Amino acid sequence: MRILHSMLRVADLEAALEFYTRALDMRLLRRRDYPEGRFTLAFVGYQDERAAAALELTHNWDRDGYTQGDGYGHLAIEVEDAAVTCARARALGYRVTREAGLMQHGRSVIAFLEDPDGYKVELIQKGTQ
Amino acid sequence: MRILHSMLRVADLEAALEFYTRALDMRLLRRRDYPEGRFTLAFVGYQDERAAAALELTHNWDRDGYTQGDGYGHLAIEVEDAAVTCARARALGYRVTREAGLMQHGRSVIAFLEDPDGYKVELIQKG
Ligand code: NI
Ligand SMILES: [Zn+2]
Ligand SMILES: [Zn+2]
Repeated sequence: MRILHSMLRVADLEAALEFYTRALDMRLLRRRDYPEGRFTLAFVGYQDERAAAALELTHNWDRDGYTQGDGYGHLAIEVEDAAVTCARARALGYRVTREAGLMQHGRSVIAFLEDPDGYKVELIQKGTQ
Repeated sequence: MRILHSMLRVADLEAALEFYTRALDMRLLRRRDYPEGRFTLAFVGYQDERAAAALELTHNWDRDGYTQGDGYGHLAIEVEDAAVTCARARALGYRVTREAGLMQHGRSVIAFLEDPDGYKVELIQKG
């Protein structure tokens, strides 16, 4: 058994893909656009879907946005240097909600970004987790 | 770089753990109280955290529930036999929903399990 993917709904799929690929260096693993169902799916990640869990982004062509609640948390990504990843996001015009630094009560170097839809991305510096 | 985990907030950690460990056969990899923040984290998965992405569960001690929006989709898991997993989940009293005709799943009918907090788990049969 294995975890295959986490799925999120996005208002603008191209804006979403630009964040994941440009700010986070993920690659587009697979994209499928169904005119019969009026939706598109896009799987983004770092390794092939056969090898690791991916992020699935869904866009319903006739929806203009979604309502976020407080149940869903975040997607966490392991990074070489959290300050460097933050500075890249900032330079690209994306939201850094918590700059790289030690976790409130711990020794892990963490940062938080928000993607264009407002979903939280937790960055955890390698070795510190 | 790699994906480390997806995090969901849970109203009752013990109920959530009962679902992920018994209905889904996940292993409790790590769990820790953070008394200063008044929360407990639990990490459930199938492989070691250093090797694969896990599911992080947050239980806030002063909360009884969460307001779910319509943005979050589901977590998908690969299973040996979906029919066996569904039957096992139903025996345990969890809701199973099945969807036919999903364009991205070809001829397959896809089962979704509902966890105690109402989060959906998509079952994808291996092969
Ligand atoms: Ni986390
Ligand atoms: Zn899925
Ligand atoms: Zn699906």
